[PDB]
Amino acid sequence: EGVENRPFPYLTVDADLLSNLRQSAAEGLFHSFDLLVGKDAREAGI
Amino acid sequence: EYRSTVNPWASQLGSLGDIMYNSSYRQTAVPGLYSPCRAFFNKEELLRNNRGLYNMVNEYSQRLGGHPATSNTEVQFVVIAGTDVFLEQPCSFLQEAF
Amino acid sequence: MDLKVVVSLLYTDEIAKMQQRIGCILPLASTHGTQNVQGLGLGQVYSVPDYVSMYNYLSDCTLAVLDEVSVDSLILTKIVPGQTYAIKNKYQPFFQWHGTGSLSVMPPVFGREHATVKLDIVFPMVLPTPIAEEVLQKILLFNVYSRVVMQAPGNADMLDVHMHLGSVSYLGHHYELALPEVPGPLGLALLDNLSLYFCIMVTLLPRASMRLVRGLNLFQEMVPDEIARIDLDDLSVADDLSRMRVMMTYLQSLASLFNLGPRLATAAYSQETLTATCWLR
Amino acid sequence: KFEVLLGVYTNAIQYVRFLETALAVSCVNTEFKDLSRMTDGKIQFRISVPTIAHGDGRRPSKQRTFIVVKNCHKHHISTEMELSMLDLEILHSIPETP
Amino acid sequence: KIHPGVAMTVVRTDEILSENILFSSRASTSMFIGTPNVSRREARVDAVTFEVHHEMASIDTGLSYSSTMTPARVAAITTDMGIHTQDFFSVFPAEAFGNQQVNDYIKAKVGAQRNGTLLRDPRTYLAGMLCHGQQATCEI
Amino acid sequence: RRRLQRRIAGLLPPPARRLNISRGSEFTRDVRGLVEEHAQASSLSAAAVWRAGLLAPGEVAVAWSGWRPPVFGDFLIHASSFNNAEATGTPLFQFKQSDPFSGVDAVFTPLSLFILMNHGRGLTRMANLLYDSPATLADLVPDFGRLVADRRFHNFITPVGPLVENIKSTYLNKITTVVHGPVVSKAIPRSTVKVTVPQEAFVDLDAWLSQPCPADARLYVALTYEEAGPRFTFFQSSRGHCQIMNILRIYYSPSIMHRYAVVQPLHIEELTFGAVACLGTFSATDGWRRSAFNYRGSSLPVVEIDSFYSNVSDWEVIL
Repeated sequence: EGVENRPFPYLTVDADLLSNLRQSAAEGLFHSFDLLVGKDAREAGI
Repeated sequence: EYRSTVNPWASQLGSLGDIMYNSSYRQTAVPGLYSPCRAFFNKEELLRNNRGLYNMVNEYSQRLGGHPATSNTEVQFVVIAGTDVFLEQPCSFLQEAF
Repeated sequence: MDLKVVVSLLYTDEIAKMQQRIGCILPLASTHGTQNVQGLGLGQVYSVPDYVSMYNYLSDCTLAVLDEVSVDSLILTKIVPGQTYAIKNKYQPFFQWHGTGSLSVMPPVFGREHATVKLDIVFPMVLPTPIAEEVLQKILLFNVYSRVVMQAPGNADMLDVHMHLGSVSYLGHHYELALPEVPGPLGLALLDNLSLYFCIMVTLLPRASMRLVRGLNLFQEMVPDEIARIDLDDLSVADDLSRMRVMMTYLQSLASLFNLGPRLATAAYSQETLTATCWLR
Repeated sequence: KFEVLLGVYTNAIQYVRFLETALAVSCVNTEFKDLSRMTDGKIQFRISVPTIAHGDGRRPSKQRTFIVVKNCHKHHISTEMELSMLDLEILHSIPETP
Repeated sequence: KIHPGVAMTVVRTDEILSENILFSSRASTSMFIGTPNVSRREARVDAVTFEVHHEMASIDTGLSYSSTMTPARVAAITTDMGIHTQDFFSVFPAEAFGNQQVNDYIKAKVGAQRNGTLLRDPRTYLAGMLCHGQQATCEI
Repeated sequence: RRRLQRRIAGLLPPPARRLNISRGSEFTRDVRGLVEEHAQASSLSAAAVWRAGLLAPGEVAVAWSGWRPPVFGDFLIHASSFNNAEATGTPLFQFKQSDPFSGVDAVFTPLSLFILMNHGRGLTRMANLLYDSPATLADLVPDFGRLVADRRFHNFITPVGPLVENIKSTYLNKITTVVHGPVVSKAIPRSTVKVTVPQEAFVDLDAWLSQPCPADARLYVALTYEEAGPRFTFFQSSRGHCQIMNILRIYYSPSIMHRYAVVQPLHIEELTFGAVACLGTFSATDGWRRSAFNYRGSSLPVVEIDSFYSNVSDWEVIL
């Protein structure tokens, strides 16, 4: 909802930013996010 | 759960409290006074925070989210300037008086 | 550009009286570099005074907002229609200016001693345009309602014409006007012929309002009453022509004077420092 | 009998830098010389979530991946200083007098 | 001082001037400090007026909250937690009773129209628009 | 006598009004000095300030050309009265409030001023979409229906020129309007602002008549009192004010009959039928190019006056 999904080279940081994420996206801390479960969790077509 | 209200003269939708205190606050009102009951009686404020928890925590600190009083005056007025007026307020966050 | 005007002539009280009026404007005789004492405004025209000659002199010659006062010189800057200026309301009839209001330079009706510096530098009253037309109505109708009670005291009550004509209320500010109670008959005062110009305008008007609808529709004949419409129809043609010419001149000149003349236009007033960013318009 | 003056003092306005104070620990800075050109900034996180394999019969969440972006803010500040024209007509001249 | 048939329940509000503690973790946001720009914005014949500009653009580089702000100590309380009930004759000055002589009797028996100088927030009013501190407006 | 020669040596040279060129492809130093205009903003360092010529007295020159700088108006307004998603070049209308020391102003977009005209009885979709509550606009004016009835609404609204800069403030918004002068934007990259007036309110008067081609076609506003409420029509005309009042009486002659027919002027203050004022001059060749104003889901057609010179005047009554 305001997010693009391109096959970017994603820099691999080491932060613990998984903690309280699936509950934080449900309440709406993030203004715009895309949840990709299953086949959508892919480095998309160029 | 053993009763519906402790008074029906203000808790009802069209009661006496919703006669005299449930008024939609506007910045250009002709009295301009500050009523501390308007945080408890506004239907537009009791349903203002029905959005999710983190999106209430976000709008709690980011702005003067609802009904502040003017400090350093003689009588309490509701603010219109808001430039140097920084204050936080839990009474609109949780809707309970002490 | 060069905009300063250095008029050469003060002792300590006259200097200190000039310092209280160091920001307000005054009219200049000529748009030249070095001028003399007489060249400053309203000393040769307001010393019996009338509003029409002061208005003609004020719209005729150029104006200048003064800057500094020396022991012998008065360094003052003329105002041109090009660029913008900063003026201050340091006038003794105090009217609160607001932002983006047309300021009018009207000659002093509130007395000579209110706005003068007797060294005689007579400054003009710079007050906003709705207050200008309101005070002009409330001095003009006061002169009319004083002449009719010097003529016939049973017509108008003096206590009736001082409740309305002694109070101006623009934007909540209530102002009281210093009005002459004894103007004296046969003129000899301020506003004495402008109140007499209006009466010649009003008298020849129903003789001329019928003259155009006879000469030249149905909508224009319903809003007046019938009696003023069908009034005479028979007058001497040369006398009617003379009355028409005098009526037209005293219509056009009076209307150009009811336009307030030299009209400044402020943008940002600041009552913390009493300055208004104005320009000529 | 004279009027001595025993000194004419003034305060030295010490410079304050943002990178000299310790508020700059909480944010990493960058001199971006053309910021007014920028109309929208964006930073994009991709959080590939792991999952526990369960032996009890439950609806199993597959390989999830959150794509949350964060849009930049824009803060434009401006004060207003004044300078007399008499302090500029001398600045744009050349003097031959002490 | 006899009881009426009703029982009023007052509500006040109290300003508590606190002294807060702002924590903010290291390298939370990532600001983009632009360059300062001066712009002439008022050129009158007496004094030209410059308006310098500056633009920054912060962006948070974390996902959860990375700052917190608790009060530490009460510096003072500013409102007298007392009894100043606001009057509805200032809040609703258009409402009135039938008779005028009962109106100016009720407004004389209660403390009606005690002050009318300020009907809006004082800060908004320009320059030159009660000996105690800010009075907490009670509300029955 | 040589010091005075050195003084006049800086005061002699006028701006180059003409320049005999040989080729345009060479782009010489002289034609570059002819075309170059000094900027009103630069980076805050001594080199860029000295090269922009900001410290020069009266005008900008690195160290009279027809270019006068604009004078800006700064208005602290209620943030609920103004919508921040309006266009940059839109004319605003300050209401002279009745309270003596109010520090908050009351400005009005022609969309914001429209829902004063409606409530009490296209644009109305957009004017009701921008302002979800007209009751917070109806109490900015203390007595709107009273002031309209005795025909004193025109001398209480003064136009304050088009908007240029609007900082999005939360409680007490501050807006910047060019109250006189060249309507040019204030921004770090300087760009052009176009005066946006809504199309169903803007009525052209050169085409309503339908060989002398003048240079400047002035823009007029017209607060006129009708039976359905007052109206705000924006007139574009190439002729002077003495011509615009006569042609406005000619244009509104049926509406005077309508207002005399549907109500009767039983009082003396109902005689005035509106008043007009000049909002400023723009070029007649490229003016009033139509565009759109796209809000969230609806778009009203808008007319966009480019290269506007705001110069407002007092109201001239139409009768």
